[PDB]
Amino acid sequence: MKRVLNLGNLSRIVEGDPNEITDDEILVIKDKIIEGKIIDIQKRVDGKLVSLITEKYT
Amino acid sequence: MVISINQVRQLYVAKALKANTAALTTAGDIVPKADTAKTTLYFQSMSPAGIVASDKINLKHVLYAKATPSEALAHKLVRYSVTLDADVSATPVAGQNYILRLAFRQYIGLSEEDQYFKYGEVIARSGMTASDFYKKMAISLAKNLENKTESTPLVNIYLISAAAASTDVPVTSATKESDLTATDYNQIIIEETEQPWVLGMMPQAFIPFTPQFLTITVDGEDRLWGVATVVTPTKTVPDGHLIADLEYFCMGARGDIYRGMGYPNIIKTTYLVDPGAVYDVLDIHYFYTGSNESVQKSEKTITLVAVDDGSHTAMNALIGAINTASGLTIATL
Repeated sequence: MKRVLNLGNLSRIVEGDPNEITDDEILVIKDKIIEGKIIDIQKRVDGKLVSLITEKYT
Repeated sequence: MVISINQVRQLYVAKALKANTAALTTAGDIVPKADTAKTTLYFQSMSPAGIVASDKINLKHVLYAKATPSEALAHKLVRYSVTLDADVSATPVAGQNYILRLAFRQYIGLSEEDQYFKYGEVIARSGMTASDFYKKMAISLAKNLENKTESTPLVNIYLISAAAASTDVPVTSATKESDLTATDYNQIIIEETEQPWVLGMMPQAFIPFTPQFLTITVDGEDRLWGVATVVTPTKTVPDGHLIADLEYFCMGARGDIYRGMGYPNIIKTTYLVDPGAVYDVLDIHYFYTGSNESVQKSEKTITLVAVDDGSHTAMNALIGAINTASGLTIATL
């Protein structure tokens, strides 16, 4: 057990508009219908804002 | 209800129209009197204490004469419509304090520097549909507004089911969620109130309000969660109290101006306006000029009030008789 990233790279975990998320920062999309849950973690790669969570099916 | 006068204003009530002065029996009977020519106009008004008569109008010196339809004096209660802002979100976001701020102007004072604020609070939960939010928001408003120990009644809260869309359902501090059972509550309505009124003491007045919203944190930014719309009202004040306070004031130009001040040592004045009815108003303006050096005018206003049956029947009868006896052409209602 140890920390996952230096706090410098964790201070750039933000909550905002997908259109203003550049690199050197990760995006979190909070859920509305559910209070504490999250919807997706996102990271831009080539202008597109892709997810870091692998899709899981039945 | 003190008003401004162009050197004077007098009031006479027309509870019934007569043909001659030999028929003035009841304490509201009136009749217009004028010469066989058209040189002077005056009214024989039956008072509760005998016949009287207005000042004499020189028809060469009549400035303006016009009636009102009794609906130009009704005050429509300012109605609002609160709603969730679809742009932000068409539903509440769990974990956010959906506060509402009712800003009141013309609180106890009479200026607008005299302000007063009343709040509502709804902390949203997961799965809180919109109807439940409006319900809980309306109730929080009622509770915070009408605490049994709150002197002035400020606003009336309402709710509208999307099924009806017209029949607003009330929400009092005695109301309970159990009483509000529907699930398609579309919006929250807020409306003015007829403040208390006392003849000669407490004039007809209202407290203006505007629903102001507080910020919530939607996806990343602080944004207002609602919409304060000014919808067309559906309720009026029937003008009865304005005329009563008008008579109260305009009968001091014709009598006791103290109206109760030195209490045991007063004169008792009777009033013929029924506050609770609705009146249509006739108003005449004119002046008096003197001779060689006394050319200065003294403008005057003689005011009449009749009862509006909805068709302006009585006031039309007045205007007919006045025009027949004076040659004027006061336009009917």
